[PDB]
Amino acid sequence: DGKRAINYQILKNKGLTPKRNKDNRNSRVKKRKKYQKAQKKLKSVRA
Amino acid sequence: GHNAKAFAVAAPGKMARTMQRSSDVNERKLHVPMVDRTPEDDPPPFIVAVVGPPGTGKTTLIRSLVRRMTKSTLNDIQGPITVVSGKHRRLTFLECPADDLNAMIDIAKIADLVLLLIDGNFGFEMETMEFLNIAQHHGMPRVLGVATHLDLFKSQSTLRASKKRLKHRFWTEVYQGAKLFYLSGVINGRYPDREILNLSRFISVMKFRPLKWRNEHPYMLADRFTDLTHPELIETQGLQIDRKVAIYGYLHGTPLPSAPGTRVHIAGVGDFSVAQIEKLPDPCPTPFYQQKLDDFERDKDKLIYAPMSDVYDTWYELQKAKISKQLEINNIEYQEMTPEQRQRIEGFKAGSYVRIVFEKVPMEFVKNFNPKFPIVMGGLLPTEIKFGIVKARLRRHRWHKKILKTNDPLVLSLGWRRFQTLPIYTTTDSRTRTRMLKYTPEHTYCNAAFYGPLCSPNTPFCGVQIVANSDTGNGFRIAATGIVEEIDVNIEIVKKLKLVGFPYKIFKNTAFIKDMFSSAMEVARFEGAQIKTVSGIRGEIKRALSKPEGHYRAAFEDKILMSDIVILRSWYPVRVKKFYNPVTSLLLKEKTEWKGLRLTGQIRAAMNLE
Amino acid sequence: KNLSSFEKQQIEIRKQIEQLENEAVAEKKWSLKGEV
RNA sequence: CAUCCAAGGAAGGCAGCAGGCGCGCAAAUUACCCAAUCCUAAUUCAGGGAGGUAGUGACAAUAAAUAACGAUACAGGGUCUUGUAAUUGGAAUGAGUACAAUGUAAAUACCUUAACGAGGAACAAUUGGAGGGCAAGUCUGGUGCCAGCAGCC
RNA sequence: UAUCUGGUUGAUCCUGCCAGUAGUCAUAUGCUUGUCUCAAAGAUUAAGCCAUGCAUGUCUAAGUAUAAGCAAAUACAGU
Ligand SMILES: Nc1nc2c(ncn2[C@@H]2O[C@H](COP(=O)(O)OP(=O)(O)OP(=O)(O)O)[C@@H](O)[C@H]2O)c(=O)[nH]1
Ligand SMILES: [Mg+2]
Repeated sequence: DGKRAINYQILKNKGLTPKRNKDNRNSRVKKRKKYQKAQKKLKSVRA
Repeated sequence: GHNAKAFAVAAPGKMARTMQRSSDVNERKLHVPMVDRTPEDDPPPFIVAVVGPPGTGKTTLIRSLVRRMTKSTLNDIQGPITVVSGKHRRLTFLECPADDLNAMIDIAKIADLVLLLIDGNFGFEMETMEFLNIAQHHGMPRVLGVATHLDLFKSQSTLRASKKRLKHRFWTEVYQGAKLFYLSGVINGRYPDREILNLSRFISVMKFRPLKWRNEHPYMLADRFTDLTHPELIETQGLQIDRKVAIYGYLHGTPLPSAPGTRVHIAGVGDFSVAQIEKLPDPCPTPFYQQKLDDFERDKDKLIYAPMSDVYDTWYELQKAKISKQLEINNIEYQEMTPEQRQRIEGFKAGSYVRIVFEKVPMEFVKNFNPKFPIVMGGLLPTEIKFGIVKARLRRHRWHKKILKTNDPLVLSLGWRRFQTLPIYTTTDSRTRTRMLKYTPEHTYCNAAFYGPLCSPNTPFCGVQIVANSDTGNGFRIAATGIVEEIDVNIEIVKKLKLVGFPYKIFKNTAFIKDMFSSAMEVARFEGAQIKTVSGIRGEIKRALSKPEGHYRAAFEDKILMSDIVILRSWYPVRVKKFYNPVTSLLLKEKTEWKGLRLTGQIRAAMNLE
Repeated sequence: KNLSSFEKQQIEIRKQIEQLENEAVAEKKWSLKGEV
């Protein structure tokens, strides 16, 4: 059809926001890998 | 006098919070004072322009509005149509040609109320966004949203969610809390009575804002069109001599003076000087005007006039009071003096039905004339009749996909005028000189110089690319937003240029250099300059050899290597182009596509070379 | 048969457009370039 | 204060429910129904913007999605334990769409469910800040000036 | 269980103020805003002004029926 449809850039309207990771959507996975790096550090220092 | 202890209250905290909130409410009322310049006796009809996508049904909307406010169904609507509401109000409806951007821009410049309509089942479209950006940049009128095609939804959940999404997108584009109307069906060629009643009720009690641009420049909405030439003059000299044309309409904004020969701009046509003007009696008067007339000597069905179609305390308060008191002194010295000299020295204030007539008018404004495109007349300040170069600031529009390029055509609207220019984009070398930019920055602002008619400082403008409706695609059309900084004739634009050259004989701390120049006088003119090698050693030029044509001798601080290449750094002054092309979009046989200069990529794809 | 004012205005605008497009599509001047 | 007109006269009171004005800078629907709770009458039956239902700006408040399990190559702790990857394998599911049924005065929605619906999970999470205080940079580049060294690096 | 740190000092101490971090049945505003349940909404400034529509009517076997009202006990008898 000849109807000029909307664009995703101009519909959701998130301009100049910094590009964040996939893991910033869910807090559970981010805290999972944060605790996992913490226990890796603890296992590295408690040898 | 007395004690502050005795005049105290029973509750401190309630006073504190209510007084803070009341102070916030009171400072919410503050504004920047300007002048209204609107008549009090007979105000002109408010212009209601309906804007939307092509097949979304604006004709049914204006038809239903006219039918509800006149109890008379009318068909075959074209051009502006005038209706009277209440005892004082009059509204002139105008339908926007959906495909064209030119008359669309003129409508956004002119209209006081804009009914913006969106297909509910489809969603927002590019025309709505483009009109909203044009209206926002040129001075935002009162925008009222209406959504149609809501009977196509088969579920109430999708309908409510889509209504919420459209309402919140509208609240992003327009002020938050703005109310928009939801139109159900088209069951009898028109909308349901309750929604049309609420549309009529909202616009019968609303008040408008004094825009900056409307209150100094007189403007005019043309309602009918007539060509006045003798048929024998048509027959004898070949039907092609430019004509005398008289056009009718309503004046708004500013009194346009009663002296003949005042300069006039017609959007999409050009620039003329008006031959004669006069004030015809108003053909659609308000009823209150009719009881006033009958009271001077002491309209049951003709509420439609469509000739185009067929049948102190605060600083803000004291400045507003100052504006009001000089306005009322001007009014009272106007009231005590004879009406002929009133007409002579004020010159046709707004609300007057005015017939004007020009001479020397081209054919295509008359021959290819159509009732479906609006005609806009505009008075001209003297500063807008002078030409020159203008230095403004602009950005790439945040929804335009591609950046602009230096020395490429841009069709920009400024003031009442719309024209195609060849701007040059410059940045600054940190407030030292004007660095010439070859491209447009992606997210910042660059200054731009271009040739055109002059205007007042701090005047917004808006640029677009080619306006032909064929090769639009899914892309966005707005390309440049900003204001004008200053007007001038000449500015220093500087392009860095390094001339290249090679060595051929190497002495100690002295070289023999060739291959930048071809004459001895070229070297003799540039003596004393400093040339720099690619490697990075320093030096300068010394003398020009006579017998060789271009070989010369130069000095260096160190021994130059054979493969080292010298360059001389100069600052060449470039100049703007003096191309001024009015769009003349109303002077075409189709008026849906106008092509002037094309882009560099467009012509490169047209003739197939990189 | 005979030329109108609009016709001559549009043909002079058109030849100016053609000259400008021919100048633009051609190679740029040496003074309008870098490291020449 | 303020409405109507034939100029003699008549009529008015939203601090009830909607809704509008009160600044040219703004904020709920002029919706449905007496099914529930009760009230009124001559009265089981009629009436009720009282009241209930749905719509509407994140008032406030509760629970909670945006992923889970692997195989391969490097980096490890070093023969059993993890990270990285424009690598890969199948499972599971609801945000939406929707016959049906329930729900309801009739609906919308919730609860239930035949079918569609996921690799960039694009079915595309945000708001701020970084020597301190009460956390997270002895990270990088660019700009204005200097009668400081060199002189256009 | 009950959130303070500095400056105002070269230190020791009053007193007010300032800068900072954090909590808010606090006012205003901004950005973002997928699901379930729930329920607040013209007091703050003006008990300022109101277009239009509705918001109080009511009948049993049992007060009055000649409706030239409607369908089927010559005093009426249903609705
Ligand atoms: N389903 C539905 N159809 C509508 C609605 N409104 C308008 N239409 C239909 O859409 C058709 C197209 O609109 P038009 O009457 O042509 O008005 P327009 O927007 O000016 O379109 P053009 O005249 O072609 O420029 C009409 O014939 C209507 O029947 C609506 O709200 N719902
Ligand atoms: Mg139409």
